[PDB]
Amino acid sequence: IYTNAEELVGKPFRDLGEVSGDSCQASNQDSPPSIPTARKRMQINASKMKANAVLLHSCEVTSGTPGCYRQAVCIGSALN
Amino acid sequence: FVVKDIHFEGLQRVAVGAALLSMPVRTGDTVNDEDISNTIRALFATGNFEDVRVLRDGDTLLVQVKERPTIASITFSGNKSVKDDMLKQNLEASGVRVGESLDRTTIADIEKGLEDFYYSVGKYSASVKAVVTPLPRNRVDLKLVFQEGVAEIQQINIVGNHAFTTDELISHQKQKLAGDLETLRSYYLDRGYARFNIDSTQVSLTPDKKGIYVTVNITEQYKLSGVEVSGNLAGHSAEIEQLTKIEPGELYNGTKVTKMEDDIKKLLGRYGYAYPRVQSMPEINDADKTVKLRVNVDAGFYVRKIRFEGNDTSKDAVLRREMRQMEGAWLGSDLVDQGKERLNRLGFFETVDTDTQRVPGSPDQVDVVYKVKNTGSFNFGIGYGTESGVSFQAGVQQDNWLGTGYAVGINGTKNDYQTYAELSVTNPYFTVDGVSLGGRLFYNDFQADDADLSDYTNKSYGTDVTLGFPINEYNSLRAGLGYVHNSLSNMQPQVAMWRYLYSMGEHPSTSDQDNSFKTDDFTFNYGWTYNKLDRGYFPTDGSRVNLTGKVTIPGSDNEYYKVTLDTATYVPIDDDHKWVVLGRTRWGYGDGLGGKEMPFYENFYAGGSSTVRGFQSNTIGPKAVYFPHQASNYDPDYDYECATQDGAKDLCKSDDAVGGNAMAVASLEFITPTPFISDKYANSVRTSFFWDMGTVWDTNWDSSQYSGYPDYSDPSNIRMSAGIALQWMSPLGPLVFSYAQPFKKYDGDKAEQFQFNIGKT
Repeated sequence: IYTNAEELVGKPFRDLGEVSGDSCQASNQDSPPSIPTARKRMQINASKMKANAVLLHSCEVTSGTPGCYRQAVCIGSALN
Repeated sequence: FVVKDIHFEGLQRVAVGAALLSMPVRTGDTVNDEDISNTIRALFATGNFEDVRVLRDGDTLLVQVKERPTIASITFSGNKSVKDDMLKQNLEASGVRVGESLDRTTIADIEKGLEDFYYSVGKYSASVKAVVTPLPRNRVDLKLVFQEGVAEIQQINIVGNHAFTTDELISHQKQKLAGDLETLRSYYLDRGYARFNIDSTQVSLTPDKKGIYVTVNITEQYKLSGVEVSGNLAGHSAEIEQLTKIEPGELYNGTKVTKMEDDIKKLLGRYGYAYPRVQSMPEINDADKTVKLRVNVDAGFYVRKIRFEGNDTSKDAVLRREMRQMEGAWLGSDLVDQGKERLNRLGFFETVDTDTQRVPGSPDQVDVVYKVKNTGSFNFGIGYGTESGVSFQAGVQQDNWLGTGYAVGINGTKNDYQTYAELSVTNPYFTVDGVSLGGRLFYNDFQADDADLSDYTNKSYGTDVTLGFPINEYNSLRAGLGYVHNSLSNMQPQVAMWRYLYSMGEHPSTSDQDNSFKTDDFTFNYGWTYNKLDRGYFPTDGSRVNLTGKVTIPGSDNEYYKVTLDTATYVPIDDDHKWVVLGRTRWGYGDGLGGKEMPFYENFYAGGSSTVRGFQSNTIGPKAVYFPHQASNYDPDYDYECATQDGAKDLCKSDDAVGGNAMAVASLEFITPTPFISDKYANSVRTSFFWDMGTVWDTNWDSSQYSGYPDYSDPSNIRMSAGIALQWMSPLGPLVFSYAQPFKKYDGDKAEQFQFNIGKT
């Protein structure tokens, strides 16, 4: 998994598109938003897209998800 | 002219002996003016004299000299880029070095020269200045001041292109471009131009060091004629024809060929051959203007070791499972590929590759070596909202903590109301199915007052183990066991709350705030989930349903069950999925079993940004019915609820929410595109028009006894609120603006028209 764009400066890559991964928390008295489970669920998405490592854009914890209370979602780009 | 004496004046670092002979004239010789401009030019050509004057005295021949200044040191200032030794190195080669005597005529030439070297890196123009400071005797310090400025580019042009416009090629920091040239070379090879060649690449320049122009000259036509396979095929001739399949009108491409060369190599690898060789030679036909590809195949067991290297964090035991074939057994090249991804999927490493090495002193055995390349992950958030207020949350993660394979998460949360701290141990792939072990140890301090409810305090602790085994990739089921301990305290006496305390067998004072209740509960938790959402974030189609079901297992002080169901359904309206219809529903209903009641800390509540927008958090449902009581810190000209000291003699109807055992909420939203934001970034913004409906009630309410009080058993009282919502992925983090109007509101329901929440990581 790659963090910034500087890490790949001058490299031949194929951008498959966009992939996402998230973890949901329905109530206050429920398990917390799991960011590492959201980074993995983004990679399985990129591996169904078939890629080695993913280009992570920004991992942020959502306040307004119409199914939960708090949801941590990691947005990334699948690369070959 | 007869010379009977010769003398030299100004000699220092050059002895007489030198001069005496390295001049044609000598003592006792006859001299003419020819011998003057021979002697002078000869002594000048010694390259040791600043200046020379050789002339005749009556009888004496006198030499008047000035020796060149001898360099004592060469100092450099302003040279940020070039190393001082490197710069000295260039100079030593030119002829200028310490000990050498400087030629005050060549400084300019030295300048041109150093300036010349300065093209080595980006500075195609600069100014070098010579300080030629004098010193003792006739020595000199030559100091060099460098005015070095640092490359520029705007025009990249292609000449000799008739197949494509320059702009059409431009469709896809510049100091050095090598891989990029190969990428644009491939542009032509991908379109069938096998006889494409780059003849030259010129770097043009303007007067200053800042102005560069790139010209790439080209020689551009060909196509495919056919594929011909020949070699020790190993009898798989039937399969190879499928790999070398060709479409009519195929324009030649050297990478697609290589893909096939590797596919044949992979197939023969799958069949046990360790080193299958596939070579391809193109038969060039300029006559047909099409290449005919000749492919030579040359097909060339057991595994002694399955090695693990690069695991400097994960001990050499956890990784022993992630594959599809054992050590001390037969090799399966496909089984190596099946289990290849299994190392990447964990997210425990960064880069992973395979190597097959021959076992020492064995004609059939091979060691398969997998090379694996950070595990500590730190996540920190800080937000502000209508529910949580200022919310602090942090989690420390270690995926391969001390080489156990289990991931340890220590997460802490603090809202305005509750404070939660948990320690978690997780294994996302514990068995064959993809089952996890949701180990959790926790602590929750709950403050009801801050949660906009009737006052009470709940400090709780316990543990949970939840085993989730997947079924369908759309459907996931979880089930587990949990122990909890709740020490309730500081409860302001109200009917509702007390009702439950009486169910438990606990009977406290209804005029005192001084109370404490301790329970120990064991529970069996289950949770079914279905997700067919097209996207986890900003979904545009599909539906997600969640079921939660808690139940007390005998031995627990409390005896109740709780059941909730979340529904979310997205239905797209346009072909581009920019206009969507949403349907959210939340149901919840728990109750007491042993004639008892479900605890009030386990009640459901509606309202807030969460549910029914337009209403203050948790304000929906039953309200408290306080008993007359004496407040502890009583102060007049301060508001209290049903305080005897304020003149309270009977039960008080109130505005403070208490929630209930039964609740249902629904929303019908209509997602549209954000009004003025451009499509370029309109994927981060979600506008929405929602119609919210909701209610909470209590099935254990006594309508009959409390006639002067509202029927908190009546579920018919539906609240509705319609609004507008706006969600953004602003740089700050996630966000929402939910301006709603609650048109249908009942008794003491508190409004909160503008809502919102923000994050960061």
